[PDB]
Amino acid sequence: MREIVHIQAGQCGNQIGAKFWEVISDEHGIDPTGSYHGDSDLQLERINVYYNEATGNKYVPRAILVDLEPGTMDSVRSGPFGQIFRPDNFVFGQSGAGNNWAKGHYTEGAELVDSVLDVVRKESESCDCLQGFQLTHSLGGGTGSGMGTLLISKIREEYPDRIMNTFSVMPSPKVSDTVVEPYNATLSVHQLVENTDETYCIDNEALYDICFRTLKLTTPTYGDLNHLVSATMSGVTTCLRFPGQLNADLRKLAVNMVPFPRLHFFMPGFAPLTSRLTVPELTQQMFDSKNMMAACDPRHGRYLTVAAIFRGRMSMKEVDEQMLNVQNKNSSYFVEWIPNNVKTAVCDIPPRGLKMSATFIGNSTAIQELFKRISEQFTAMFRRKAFLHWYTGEGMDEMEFTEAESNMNDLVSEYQQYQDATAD
Amino acid sequence: KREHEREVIQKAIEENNNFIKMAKEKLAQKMESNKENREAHLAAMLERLQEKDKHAEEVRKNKELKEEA
Amino acid sequence: MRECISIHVGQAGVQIGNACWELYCLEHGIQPDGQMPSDKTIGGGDDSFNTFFSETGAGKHVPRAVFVDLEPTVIDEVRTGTYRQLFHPEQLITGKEDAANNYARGHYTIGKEIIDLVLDRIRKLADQCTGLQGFLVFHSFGGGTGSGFTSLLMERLSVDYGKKSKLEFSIYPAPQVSTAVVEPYNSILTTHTTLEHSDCAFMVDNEAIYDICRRNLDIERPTYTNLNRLISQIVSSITASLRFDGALNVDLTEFQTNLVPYPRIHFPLATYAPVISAEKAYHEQLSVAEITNACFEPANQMVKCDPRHGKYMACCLLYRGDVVPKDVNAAIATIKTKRSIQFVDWCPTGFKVGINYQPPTVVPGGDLAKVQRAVCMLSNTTAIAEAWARLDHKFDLMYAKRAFVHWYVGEGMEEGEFSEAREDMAALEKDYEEVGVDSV
Ligand SMILES: COc1cc2cc(c1Cl)N(C)C(=O)C[C@@H](OC(=O)[C@H](C)N(C)C(=O)CCSSC)[C@@]1(C)O[C@@H]1[C@H](C)[C@@H]1C[C@@](O)(NC(=O)O1)[C@H](OC)/C=C/C=C(\C)C2
Ligand SMILES: Nc1nc2c(ncn2[C@@H]2O[C@H](COP(=O)(O)OP(=O)(O)OP(=O)(O)O)[C@@H](O)[C@H]2O)c(=O)[nH]1
Ligand SMILES: Nc1nc2c(ncn2[C@@H]2O[C@H](COP(=O)(O)OP(=O)(O)OP(=O)(O)O)[C@@H](O)[C@H]2O)c(=O)[nH]1
Ligand SMILES: [Ca+2]
Ligand SMILES: [Mg+2]
Ligand SMILES: [Mg+2]
Repeated sequence: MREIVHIQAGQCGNQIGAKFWEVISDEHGIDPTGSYHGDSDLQLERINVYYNEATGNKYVPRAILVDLEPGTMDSVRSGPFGQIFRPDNFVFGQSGAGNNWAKGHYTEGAELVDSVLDVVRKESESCDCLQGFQLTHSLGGGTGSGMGTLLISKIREEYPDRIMNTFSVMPSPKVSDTVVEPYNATLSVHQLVENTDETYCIDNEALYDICFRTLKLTTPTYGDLNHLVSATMSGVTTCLRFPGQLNADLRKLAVNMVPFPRLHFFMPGFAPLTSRLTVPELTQQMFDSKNMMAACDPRHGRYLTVAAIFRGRMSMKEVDEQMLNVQNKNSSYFVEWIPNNVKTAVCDIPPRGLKMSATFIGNSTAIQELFKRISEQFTAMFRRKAFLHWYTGEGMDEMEFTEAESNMNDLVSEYQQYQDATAD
Repeated sequence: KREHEREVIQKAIEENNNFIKMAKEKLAQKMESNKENREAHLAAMLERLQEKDKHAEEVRKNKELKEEA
Repeated sequence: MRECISIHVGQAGVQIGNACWELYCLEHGIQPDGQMPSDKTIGGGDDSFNTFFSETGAGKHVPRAVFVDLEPTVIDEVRTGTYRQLFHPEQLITGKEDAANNYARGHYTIGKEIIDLVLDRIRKLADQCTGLQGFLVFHSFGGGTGSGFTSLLMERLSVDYGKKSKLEFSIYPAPQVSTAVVEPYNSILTTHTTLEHSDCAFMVDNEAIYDICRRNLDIERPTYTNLNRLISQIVSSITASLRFDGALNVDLTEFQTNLVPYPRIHFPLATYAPVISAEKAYHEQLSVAEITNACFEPANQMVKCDPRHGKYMACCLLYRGDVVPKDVNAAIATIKTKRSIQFVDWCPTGFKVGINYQPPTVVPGGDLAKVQRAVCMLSNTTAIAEAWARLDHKFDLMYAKRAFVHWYVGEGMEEGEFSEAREDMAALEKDYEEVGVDSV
């Protein structure tokens, strides 16, 4: 009844977006043709959150695929579940963005944005009660970073009373050698802090470090990183997709997770992280720095709010005891002026391949470590005005780079403020 | 005594009615203040979004001005 | 005559309504299709159970109740559930978008869109009444609908029904089963707004019910189902004087006279016994003396607080089942001797007593043992103010930093409403101190 509209923009956005749909389709018992062959009615209880129902009991993802490059469309379309998507929901240009945020936001993407919006409107018009939108994209590119933030602003114009959620992929020199990624990222964050209600920070730096150090993969591929992302995205949307009490919709999540409107950048976490458990162990790991999908140490800041999601058949008594154990033993890392800020949900349905897992969503002031890293890479190039001509060539001004830098620095300060805050 | 008896019951009526009245007024005032505040919050949000559109037009205008030169 | 309309608001209100009405039906011998073989007067009557049940010509006994929630999933389960036949569809009212644990959305944004419809349906029930006594409102403090819509409804009911009696059953939040960080906000806001529109309010601390289920019923991790089945027994004990009648029966309104010394001091503490499992109750006769003693053990209270550290303004005992006045008087005499029950100096110390001969009932599959005799104590103690103090403390910690306040402002509310509500609460805590002070 409460429908979410999915949007995936750019190469990264579509890649992780596709994997996301593959994973939950399996969980809900949907096949690539859109037919249901499942074993539990819990799968279809809240299927209308992500799936439209068509003739012949076919389930179609309420998904919109976007890119200024037509290559992405074919790859998805000829993918495993490529035939599940709605053909008319494919929207694409030809010229590409070429890692230029200005092209995606003001020039090339601005030409294409209207045709995307038309598809959004058609999906939303058919919603019994649209709760909001979720976007998958990267902040390092130009389409996902530039056109994605544009789409957000335009969608917010027509649905200002709906929740805007984003799965933003952060750039890292360890995965990508494109040097202007700190420019594109900072310019994107400048938009996200103003026009999104809740942003999951997917850090490629953290995805790489996990694959290399923990999973012990010498040369991690984009497919190795996305395996983590899909497992995370499946976890943080568990409460939305299955019958439950806690954070069952996007707005209730936002109310529990966002104490101040700007501070809505979450640090997701997952457990177990494994490639070729007890409830206490699950709980330990999900709060471990080695299990965070953002390159931040939570012990270098304080938790404003936390949403924990346990999946699988287990003892809820044990979960309740352990979650209390963590908060008491690590009370210094939870702000005291927000009582009972850690909420816990338990879903009986485990993800594919696992007996039981744990998904963590934290609003930590330690997220500033992530923004500080980008700011350091950004300023190193901006102080010398490097590669700026490609952006100003599209009509941008230098002052817009200044403002984005400043606003991002402000966000950091604000996280530090509430980190240093006390009750007395 | 009879006059006092009348004065008591009509005082009870008067107080019950004044309660109903003030409750009705308090509520209508609250629902009106809330309506104006929420609309103003939304109006300001769009006002900021519409200045982003204006800014975007200046960017595309500035590009066109840089091109031929 | 003396009809009583029940209004169940939000998830907690509705699901507790399910428990209560299921229990009422079993107590009166009413089937899920509304039929009642023992009732020989078809189409109507003026028996005691008719205060809670109306009657159709077809012999159907219909709850004088309305169910309201701003989203449909919780009430849909009533519509398709075991007792779907029991209610007329127009008694079950639903929206599409809930209040998202926000008082503002419940009272204003979303609530305003359905309030008129609800009042119309309530009016339809009122028109069936020959002598309407008042309303019983079931709701949570923490939910957006339970807090916001309830306050809106209570305000509106005072307008449309003047000073007709309005009683509350309010679910006070507990972290073990809470679903929102801002429940302290929703709690203080709804308590402030409803205070002058409510005549009497029975608070149910979920943590108290949670503990009782864990300790006395050996339930490892209680569910809402566990909590609700215990709450319904307490609600049943309180309404039993309205639904049944006997020589020794004392109407709830008489207790209310003793329980409310000032309009704002209208929050009675409830204590119920015996809460005991079937395993433990086997070959265990719980006497009138034993269950009455249990009423003064704080572990059995509906609200976590310490009456030993406060003063009493009233003490009511609502017995049901195999209980005679002789045993009761003996048990009280023992208690007055053994326990130090300290009253304020401006109230008499005598306990008011009521007895319904109909014994307690239990629902199948429940954990409560079916006992021959039960009791519910309704006391007015200054100790109840502890529950305000805990909530008010949590409110202050967040509001000092204005945490989450933007969610309320964005829906049209002002910070003035927060400070105004908190001040009323501060005045209320102070009122409870003042009544406890000895006279000059
Ligand atoms: C030593 O100087 C350099 C020279 C060149 C690239 C770089 C450096 Cl440092 N690198 C590593 C950068 O990250 C800057 C730019 O990156 C890329 O365009 C990506 C990474 N790419 C596909 C290649 O570099 C090809 C391999 S050359 S190895 C040195 C980039 C993104 O910053 C520019 C702007 C923002 C882009 C360039 C372009 O892609 N399109 C556009 O409009 O803006 C444009 O038109 C399609 C193409 C750009 C290609 C060049 C300018 C080559
Ligand atoms: N984790 C993950 N990151 C990816 C993937 N594909 C691309 N990225 C990252 O995304 C960032 C931006 O690149 P893209 O998303 O491909 O750029 P785009 O959104 O398609 O925009 P344009 O290429 O300019 O049209 C880079 O830093 C990549 O590291 C992916 O499959 N998984
Ligand atoms: N005792 C008891 N408490 C409940 C029950 N359901 C919810 N609660 C409590 O109610 C509070 C949340 O309010 P809800 O009733 O769930 O929310 P609501 O009234 O539907 O309002 P919305 O925000 O619009 O959903 C929490 O503190 C819960 O612990 C129940 O069935 N029994
Ligand atoms: Ca009859
Ligand atoms: Mg691309
Ligand atoms: Mg609800």
